[PDB]
Amino acid sequence: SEVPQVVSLDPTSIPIEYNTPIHDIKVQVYDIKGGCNVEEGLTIFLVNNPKENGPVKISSKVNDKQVSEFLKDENMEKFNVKLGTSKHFYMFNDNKNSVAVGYVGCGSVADLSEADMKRVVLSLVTMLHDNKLSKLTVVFEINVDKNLFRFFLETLFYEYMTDERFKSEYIKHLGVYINNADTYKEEVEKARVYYFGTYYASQLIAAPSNYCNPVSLSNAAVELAQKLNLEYKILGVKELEELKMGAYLSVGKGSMYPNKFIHLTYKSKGDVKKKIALVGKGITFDSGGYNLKAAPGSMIDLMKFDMSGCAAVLGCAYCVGTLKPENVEIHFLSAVCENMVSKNSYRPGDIITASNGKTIEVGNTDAEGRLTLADALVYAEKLGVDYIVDIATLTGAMLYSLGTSYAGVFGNNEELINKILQSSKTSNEPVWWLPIINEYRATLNSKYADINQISSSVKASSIVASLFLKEFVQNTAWAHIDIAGVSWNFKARKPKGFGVRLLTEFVLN
Amino acid sequence: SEVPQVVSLDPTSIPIEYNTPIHDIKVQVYDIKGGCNVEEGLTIFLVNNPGKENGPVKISSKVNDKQVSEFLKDENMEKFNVKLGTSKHFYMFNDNKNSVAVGYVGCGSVADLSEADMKRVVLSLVTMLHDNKLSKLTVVFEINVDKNLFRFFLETLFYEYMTDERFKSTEYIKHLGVYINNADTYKEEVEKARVYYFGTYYASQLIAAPSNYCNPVSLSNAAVELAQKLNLEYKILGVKELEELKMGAYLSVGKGSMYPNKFIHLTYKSKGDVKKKIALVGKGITFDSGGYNLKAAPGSMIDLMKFDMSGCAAVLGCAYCVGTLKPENVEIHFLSAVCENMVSKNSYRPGDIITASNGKTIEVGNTDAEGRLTLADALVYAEKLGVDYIVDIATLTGAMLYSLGTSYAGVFGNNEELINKILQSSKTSNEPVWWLPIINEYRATLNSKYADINQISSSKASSIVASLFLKEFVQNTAWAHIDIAGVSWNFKARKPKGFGVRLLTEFVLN
Amino acid sequence: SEVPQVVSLDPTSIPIEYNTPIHDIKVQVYDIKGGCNVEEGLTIFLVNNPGKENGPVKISSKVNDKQVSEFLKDENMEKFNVKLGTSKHFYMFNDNKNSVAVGYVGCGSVADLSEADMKRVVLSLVTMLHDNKLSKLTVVFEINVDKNLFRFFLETLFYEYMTDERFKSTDKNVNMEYIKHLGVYINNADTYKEEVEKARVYYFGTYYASQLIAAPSNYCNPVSLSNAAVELAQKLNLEYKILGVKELEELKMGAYLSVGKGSMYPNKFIHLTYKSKGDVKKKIALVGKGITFDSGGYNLKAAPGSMIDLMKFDMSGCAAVLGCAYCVGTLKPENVEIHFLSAVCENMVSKNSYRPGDIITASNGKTIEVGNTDAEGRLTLADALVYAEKLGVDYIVDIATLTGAMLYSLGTSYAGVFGNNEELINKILQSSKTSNEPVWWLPIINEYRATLNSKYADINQISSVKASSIVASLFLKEFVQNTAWAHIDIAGVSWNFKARKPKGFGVRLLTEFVLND
Ligand SMILES: CC(C)C[C@@H](C(=O)N[C@H](C(=O)O)c1ccccc1)[C@H](O)C(=O)NO
Ligand SMILES: [Zn+2]
Ligand SMILES: [Zn+2]
Ligand SMILES: [Zn+2]
Ligand SMILES: [Zn+2]
Ligand SMILES: [Zn+2]
Ligand SMILES: [Zn+2]
Repeated sequence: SEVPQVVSLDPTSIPIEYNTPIHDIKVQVYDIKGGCNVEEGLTIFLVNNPKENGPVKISSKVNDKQVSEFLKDENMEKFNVKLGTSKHFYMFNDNKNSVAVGYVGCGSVADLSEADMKRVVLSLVTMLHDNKLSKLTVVFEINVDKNLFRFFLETLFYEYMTDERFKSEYIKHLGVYINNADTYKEEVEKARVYYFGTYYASQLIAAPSNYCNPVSLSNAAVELAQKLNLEYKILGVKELEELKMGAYLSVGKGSMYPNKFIHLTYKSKGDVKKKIALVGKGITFDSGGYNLKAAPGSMIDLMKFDMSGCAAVLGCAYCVGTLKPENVEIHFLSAVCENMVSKNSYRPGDIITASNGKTIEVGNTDAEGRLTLADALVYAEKLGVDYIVDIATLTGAMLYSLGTSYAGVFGNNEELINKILQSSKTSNEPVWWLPIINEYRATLNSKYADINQISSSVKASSIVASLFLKEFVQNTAWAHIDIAGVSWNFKARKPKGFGVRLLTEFVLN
Repeated sequence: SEVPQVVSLDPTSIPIEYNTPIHDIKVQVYDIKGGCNVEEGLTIFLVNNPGKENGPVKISSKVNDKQVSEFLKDENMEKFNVKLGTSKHFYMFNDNKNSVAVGYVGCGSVADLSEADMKRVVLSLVTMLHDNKLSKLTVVFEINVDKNLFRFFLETLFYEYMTDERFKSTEYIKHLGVYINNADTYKEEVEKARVYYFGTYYASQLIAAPSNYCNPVSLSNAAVELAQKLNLEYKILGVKELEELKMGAYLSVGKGSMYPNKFIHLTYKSKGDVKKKIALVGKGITFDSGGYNLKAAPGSMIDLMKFDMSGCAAVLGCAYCVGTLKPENVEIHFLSAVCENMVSKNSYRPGDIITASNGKTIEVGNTDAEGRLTLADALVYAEKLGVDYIVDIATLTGAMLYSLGTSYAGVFGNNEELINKILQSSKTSNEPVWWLPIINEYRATLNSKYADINQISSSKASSIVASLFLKEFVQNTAWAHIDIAGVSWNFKARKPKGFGVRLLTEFVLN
Repeated sequence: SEVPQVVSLDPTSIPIEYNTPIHDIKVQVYDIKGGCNVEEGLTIFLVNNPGKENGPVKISSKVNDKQVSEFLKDENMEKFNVKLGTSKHFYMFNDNKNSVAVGYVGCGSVADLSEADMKRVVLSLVTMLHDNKLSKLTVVFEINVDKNLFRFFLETLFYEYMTDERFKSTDKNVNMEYIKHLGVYINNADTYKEEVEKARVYYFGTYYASQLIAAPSNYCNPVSLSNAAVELAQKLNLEYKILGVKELEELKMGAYLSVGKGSMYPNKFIHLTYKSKGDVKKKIALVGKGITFDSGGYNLKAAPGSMIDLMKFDMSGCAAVLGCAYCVGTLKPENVEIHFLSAVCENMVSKNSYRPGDIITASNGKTIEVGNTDAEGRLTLADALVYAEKLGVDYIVDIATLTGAMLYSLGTSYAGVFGNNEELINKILQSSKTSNEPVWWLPIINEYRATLNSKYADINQISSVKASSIVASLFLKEFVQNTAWAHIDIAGVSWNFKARKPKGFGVRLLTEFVLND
């Protein structure tokens, strides 16, 4: 619980913003039928043109003569609907009050993807960050379903919010005009919850490794559990030794921060008809160990993000703990540690023993995630659960295979895999199914240990890692989500909080 | 048609073996319900034991010989186990008092065998064939296989048994017996397998041929020769017709070569009425040096890059199978933009803007991404034919080794139905393929400042970005792209797989 | 003159846009003391707030419209701040009940705008011009600018506003609509009026240079580049001469000829000349590196970071020289004779290429040991400098994308200048100040000269002292015997990586140099 320090100026906790300006925003949703009022603030129309880079056309009654003249076809024709393009103007309305009116181009395709919507939102966020507004009103002259509408709000809330914890005028009202308004009203408060779960997770990821270490991360986890009335249990070195979790403990041998195993539990006050375990990779810093990240491209300044899985899980815990779904018992697990170089570090070639008795030959100390997850997976299966889903920034190959938008899912069960893809669809956190190819299993056959940590090959590293993990689930439906490529937003230089909404939709639906 | 030379010792054709020792093998299939006869040669029993770890081998099959039956009694066989890949050889005398040889191959613990360890089963069998000067091989199936897997057994047996000695200078069986239950249903698979094998081995021959032998002219010559031995309409476009067709992307790639570009266009048409028109496109880079983006990086594998025409080989390999089996109600076009990517005073340069045959201007960012340039023009041509399906197959991106590896190929496309047909074809051909996404969000990375489009991204999903490129040259036709860069070469055996041939033939047949 | 081809689809000339939409813009400058008329298009105020960091916006120019004046009152305007780069659009009706567009661009709180600051200001202006279909732009200067800062505003505005579509076919922009009129309100307008057409000229010289650079190497080759230059000389009535290979052979330019040996394109030496109608008090030779593509040769650019796709850029010096030729040929300065020189070739990999280790002989007799074929620029420049000095000139200034080390030394904004004469260098610095193309003076360190001592040849091409920009300047110095000479290394500043396009760097610098003596 007490965070060790090297000098007195070393941080002993992660700063967390719980009450964000987003929570102060009153959201009202109206149906476009009946006309739009353009009293105060900034009003943005979401317009497309099914053709490409075509002219903007507003087709919604505006209960204001002055702003209608502005929105006349001849004047709006100036402007085009290219995805992400926007223009906003300041003017006097009938009350000659100063109002701002504009649009965001939504391309030429009727059905907007999650990527398209983000681009729509970022442009919207760009106008909000340069204006001293009181109210933002968005008019939907495009087609979006209930899930995409919620995705819109979530993304708006998340991108609008700015993290100033390590640094030394937000809108107070949000208006929305849409067709089946009464059907969309319920998605508003769900978005507000999903946003913070993601933003909460983001905060942990963005937290530098001197702030976010195994001790402070587990401490932060306990505090969240306490605020939500979740049962919690933190395993220390002595208990981990008694549980024989040698793989997980080996990775952390070289750290000044003691290993901390995070175990939260949500249990429903009804009948329990589904037990789910969520496992997140919690490497507070990945130096690579003795296989130090020194090669051109390793991105070592990166590696505080190696606990993104843990963040997604804790972020998920917030959402579930807030929404309190029925008929479920959920375990939020993370084997948290730090992978460092020391006199005490574990070595390449070392043979270590996991909690299920299997000996593992370490071939690369930078492949630390599968070791911590292995012992985490054994712990999970002993709980007697229906599904085990782990989420991890495991392999960089994901950047070459799937890139920065879609995460990969691996598994031993097609039904479980299918539930994750559906959750990807309704949460709009894109996931693609990748195969666990049994032919590669032999490359993990060690000469001295029961199994290799790695293949001698760089061929199919994400798949080989899934084969490894597969060895630590005996008789349980299990899935593995590799978020190494999608976790960090390189363009915006911040986390995405990837996985929080995905996992929440999985538990709820 | 005439291959240019630098010295008089430069080869002017690819040596091709059409009649292989496999074709000389008389194959007979009998039903197990009648007993197995021995007498001659080597007889191998394929045995498993479902539900035991490495259980004892037990023969299940009446042997029409009293004392090879006594030899095969369980007390004698309990010794031995069915561990996958395990094999033993037996010497004994039959009823007549003559010397016979018998043995077995273990098929593991799983009732339903692999696609991969059927390969190991076959590989184990071939071990028995290489160190032996046998005249007859007999295989008894005491495992259960469906119609597709049996054909696959023969194909793999044929392919692995065969040895390529075309480039060497300074004992094959003549009969194959198969004992299997519902033999009468399986007999139809025998000649289909032999056809599928050679189409694959034919592709293998073209792929294995070094680049001084296999160049744009000689490969195109070989394609013409194939069209003639089959009876397909054929036409080869040289530099002059290609200029008239304005195929600037394809022509740029070959500018630095001593070998003129040759576009291969074979056609199979059924005498029936035609309900499906299909264009099959293969990447045909006879050698990929990388150009001015020279392969000087450590993982470049500059020595194996004769393999960069695997797509073309798969397409031509398919052409053999289709041309022999003569399917109904279908019209097939075999297309390949064949050229060589070299470094020269005449070679295309990084930064260059070139114009494709559909009018789109392209900024070349990397000369080693040459395949998509040739395929783009090949794809424009394909759509001009007015077909229902366009499928290209290519060793396009090295990233496939990192994504799917050396066993599974990746398939991309603009049409889910076509993707599923490729997928089904993967199951029945047993050439494993996995569906990968075309992520439209990465399309913006191909937006060039001066040309219509970039050839490459700056940025890493190179396989996905390359597919995004290709999609731009198919406007309104169902199209799929198979990236076999990772699976084309069998690194362990130091030989090609001829991957894609059987997949494409099963694709057109269904 | 005839460009050789590999296939018939190979381009045989560089496409050049001469009549640009910028030239079609009628520009008027009015005095602010008379008030601003707003009544079409978009009207933009360049605003400041001296001493208030992100301070409030306040318009201070009489607006000859009651409705627009009321809109622009301080009470309405304070909601906005003057943050440098900030911009806003306003919609309103004027007294004649017509809809007009008005806005502002923040010019910060610092009285004196830098060259970097002014560009940022302009960039924000062009954004308002893009994606909007305006017919008129009116710009109001509520800041203080001298004439060459004012001129810099128009040049940069013109340059950034213009979009190059020579190589688009199926993706030309559907919405490219240029304004037809440009209005400017400024104090003491009669003093600034002279800068307008000077800006237009400075703009095109720069854009012409940008066009040559942006043109890919299959379009822009040694032959096609010399041809456009000749066509350029003809349109300006300049004396011109292009040297082919065996004229170069019998001027014995072995270094220059070596670089092009591996190319399918013959070497072409550009020699354009401007002579004043009057008596000549200054003779100047301008020498530009003209490598239409730098592959590196047998020292191939294969290392991570070599940026081989960008190397069609290697003739930026040459382009800067021709862009200057345009400006000089148009403005017709007095008492001056200018030689515009460029030894053009392409550095390629071939059986005919020159090799590392080769000893070659320059036109002044000095033998050179080649240590790196990617150090080709100094070889072509060596012979060009000898040619230049034989012209009997007073100042020789060469401009070249010579060393990537400039990225490590000065970065992407400032070019480096080397020289053998302080008077010339300062003139370069003075022209840099008035052209607003930033240049910094770097030393030629003689102690490093010994690293060029070859065992067999008279001199080494390169060092074995990783201070490469200085070593290269030491090399170049060896081919100038008794003439004031300066060397401007633009390897770091020529290409705009963010905007993914050329800068046309050097044109305004070189022209201001010629104009001010
Ligand atoms: C340049 C294209 C990407 C193709 C190229 C290739 O993949 N080169 C690279 C390499 O071998 O290091 C590489 C591999 C994986 C990921 C990125 C880059 C392959 O040689 C080819 O010629 N394909 O047509
Ligand atoms: Zn690691
Ligand atoms: Zn890690
Ligand atoms: Zn290549
Ligand atoms: Zn290739
Ligand atoms: Zn060079
Ligand atoms: Zn150069």
